[PDB]
Amino acid sequence: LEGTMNLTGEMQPLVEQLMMVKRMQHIPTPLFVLEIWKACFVGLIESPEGTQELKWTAFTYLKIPQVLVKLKKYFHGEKDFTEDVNCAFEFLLKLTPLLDKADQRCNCDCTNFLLQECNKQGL
Amino acid sequence: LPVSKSLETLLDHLGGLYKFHDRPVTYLYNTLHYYEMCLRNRDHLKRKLVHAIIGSLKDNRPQGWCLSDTYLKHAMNAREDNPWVPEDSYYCKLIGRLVDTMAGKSPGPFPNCDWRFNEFPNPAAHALHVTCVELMALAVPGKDVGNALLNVVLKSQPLVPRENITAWMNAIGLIITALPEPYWIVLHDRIVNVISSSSLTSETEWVGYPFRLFDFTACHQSYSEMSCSYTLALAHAVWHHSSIGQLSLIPKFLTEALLPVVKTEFQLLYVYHLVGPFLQRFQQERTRCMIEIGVAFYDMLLNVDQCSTHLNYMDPICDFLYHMKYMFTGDSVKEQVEKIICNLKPALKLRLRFITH
Amino acid sequence: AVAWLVAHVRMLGLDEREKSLQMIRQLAGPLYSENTLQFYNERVVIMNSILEHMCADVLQQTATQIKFPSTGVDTMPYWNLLPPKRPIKEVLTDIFAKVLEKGWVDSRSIHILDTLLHMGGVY
Repeated sequence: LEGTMNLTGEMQPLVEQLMMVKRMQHIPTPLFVLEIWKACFVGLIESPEGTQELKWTAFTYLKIPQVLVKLKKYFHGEKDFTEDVNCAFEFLLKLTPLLDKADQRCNCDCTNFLLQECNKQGL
Repeated sequence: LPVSKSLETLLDHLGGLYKFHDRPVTYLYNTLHYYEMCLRNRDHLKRKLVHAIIGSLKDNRPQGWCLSDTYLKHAMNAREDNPWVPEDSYYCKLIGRLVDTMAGKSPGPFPNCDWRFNEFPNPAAHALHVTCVELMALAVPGKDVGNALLNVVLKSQPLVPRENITAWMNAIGLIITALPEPYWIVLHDRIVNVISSSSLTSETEWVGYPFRLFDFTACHQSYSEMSCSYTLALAHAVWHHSSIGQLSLIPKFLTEALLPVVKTEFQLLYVYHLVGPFLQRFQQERTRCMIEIGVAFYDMLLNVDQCSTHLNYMDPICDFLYHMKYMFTGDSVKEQVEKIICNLKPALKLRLRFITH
Repeated sequence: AVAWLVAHVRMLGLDEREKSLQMIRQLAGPLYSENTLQFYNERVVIMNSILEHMCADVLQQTATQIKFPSTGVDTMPYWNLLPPKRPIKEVLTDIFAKVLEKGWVDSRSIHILDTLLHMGGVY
C-alpha cells in the first residue's frame, strides 16, 4: 500500500506504522526484514506493466533508506542489524525461484540484483 | 538384431499399407521398458530406423499435427544435432500442446476425420511417440529425457506460465506415467539425490517451519516458491496420475534408498508429505505394501530419534501415526512395531503409549 | 483542451459539436509544416498527447469512443475496471474471498478497494 498509493512522506510515518505493527505481533528481526523484502520484491514483478516499473524500482531503492533510518532509531545495542539482516538475506536467498522470476521480468535484473545487494551494504 | 536391415528397406516398399491403422505407442513402450539398459545396440541402428518407424506417421494426411512438423524439420537432417539446442523450449511447447487441450482451441485443427476415430477419447498419446522416437536414434533416452522433461518446472522458463502451474503438473504427470520404466524412474533419484539432501539439514534455515513450506498452493503468492516444494507437488501429481501399477516401486525405494539419507526430523516430515495421501490408494487393493511403508516410517522415526537434540515438531506426527494405524492398518503392524517402538525416547514413548492396544 | 473537457462535462453537448473540435486540436496531423524551431517536434508532441490523454478519460466515456490522441506504447494501467451493470457488493464475491486465500493484498486489487471506498461509504 505504501508503495502503490503514495511515494512521498518519508519523515517516519511508514516507520511508525511498521514499528506499531511490530510491537503487537510476532516480532523477529529476521522475519520482519524478510517480510519487508518480500513485499519489496513481489512488486515490480506482477504489478507494473509499462512505466509503473520505473516507479517500482525507485520504491525498491527508497526502501533501504527507510530500513536504514529504522535500524538507526528502532533497534539499539541488540543485534545491531549485522546478524539479523544477514539471517534474513539467507532467509530470503533460500527462495531462489522468486529471485529467478524477478530477474526474468527485467531480463537483466541478475546483475542488477548483484548491484542492489552491495548497494544495501550501506547498512 | 542384424536381420533388422531386412525390413529397413521393406518399410519403404509397403509403407503405404499403414494408411489404415496406426498404433506405434504400445510397439515402442514394449520396446523401451527393460531393454533400455542394453538398447544401445538397437539405438545405433535406430539412428537410421527413425526414418523407418516414421513411415507409419508419414503415411497419412490429416494436416492437423503442428509440432510434428517441427519434429520433422529437426529430424530429417542431422538426426543428432538439430533438436538438441532448443531442448528446454521444445519440451515446454510439446507439453503445452497437451496442457492447452482443455481450454484453448481443442476441437479445431487437431481432431477431424471424423471425430469418432480422431484419437480424442484421450489426446495424450499424440505426444508420446514423439518423445520416444525423437531421441531413440540417440543413446540419450532413459535418464536424460525424463529428467529434462521434469526440469521444465523447477528450472522455470519464460515460456512456462505461472497461473495454471497445477494444470502443467497434471500434464507432466499424464505424460510421464505412460512412458516406459526408465523414463519415469527419474522421480526417485530426483527426490533422493537433490531434494532430501540439497543442504536442507545443516543450513536448514530460519525457514525451519515445515508445514507451510512442504505443502504446495503456498505458491499462490510469488513468495514461498521454494524449489523443494515444486518437487513435492510434482511427485504428488505423478503418483496420482500413475496410481495403477508404478506405485509398487515405492516400498523398495523407501526401505532401500531412503534409510541412510535421513538424520533430522523435517526429512521425515518430507517423506510423510510424500507418501501420506497415497496410503488409501495403496489400501484399495495393494494391502501388502501397507505394512512395509508403515515399518519404514517407524524405522525412519527411530533413526531420527536416535540422532536428535530436541523433537519439537513431533506433536502432529504422533496423531498422524495414530490415524494412520487407526483407519488404514488396524492390528497388523503390531507384532512388527512392538519391538521397534520401545527403542524410542521417553517423550515419544509416553505419547504413543496407546499404540500398545 | 482540459478546460473545455471540463466545460463539456458540465454542459449537455448532445450535438457533440465540441468533440469534433477537440479531436482536431488533439490531432497529431500537423507535422510541423511551419518551420517552428523547437528541437522536439516529435518528443514534445508525444508528451503533449500522452498528457492530454491522461485527462479527458471519464469524459470520453460519457460520449463516443476516444479519438486515440496519445498513440503510445501502453495506456494508463490504473483505472476503474468496474463492471457496467453490477452491484457494488463484489468485494465479498470476488475481491475479499480471493484475498483471504491470495494473501499478498493483490496490488492490482488495492486500487479497486480505494475506488469502492470513495464510491460507496466507509460505514
